[PDB]
Amino acid sequence: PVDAWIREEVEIPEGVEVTVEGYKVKVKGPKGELEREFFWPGIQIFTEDGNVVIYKDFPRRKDVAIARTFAAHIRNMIKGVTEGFTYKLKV
RNA sequence: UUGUCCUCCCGGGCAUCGCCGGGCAGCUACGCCGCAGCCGAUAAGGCCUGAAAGCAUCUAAGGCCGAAGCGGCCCCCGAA
Repeated sequence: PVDAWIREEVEIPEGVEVTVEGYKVKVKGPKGELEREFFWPGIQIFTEDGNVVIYKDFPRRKDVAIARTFAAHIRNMIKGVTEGFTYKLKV
């Protein structure tokens, strides 16, 4: 164990709604709605106040990496449902 | 058609089917007819998202494509 516990928080903007039904996180916003299944043994995802919390007790290196990856993915979901993503290519 | 025998003529036996030329049915090949490129997952390899490691990163979790090779379509045997 690298720490007693790991807690990661993702802020929820006013226009964004986030729900957690088990291991599946659903993010709904003005521009659409997405759902993704974030699973990893011992990692719990829930909501507190205006934040999404990814929490685990006595995490290891891989556990910390997975938690940070999940936080990044959820933040990407929020950004996509808020403003969206644009990619550019040139011929 | 050659030698010989049945006396000669017709018609026959033997000589590798006596030897020689042609030969339908049958069997044959030297002859003739038939033999799919589509889907699914992958190896090597090419990428997307993403942290550990506030950045970067195809990889750790996750996703896409990708071989005459693997599974099926197909052919043959198949109620002990």
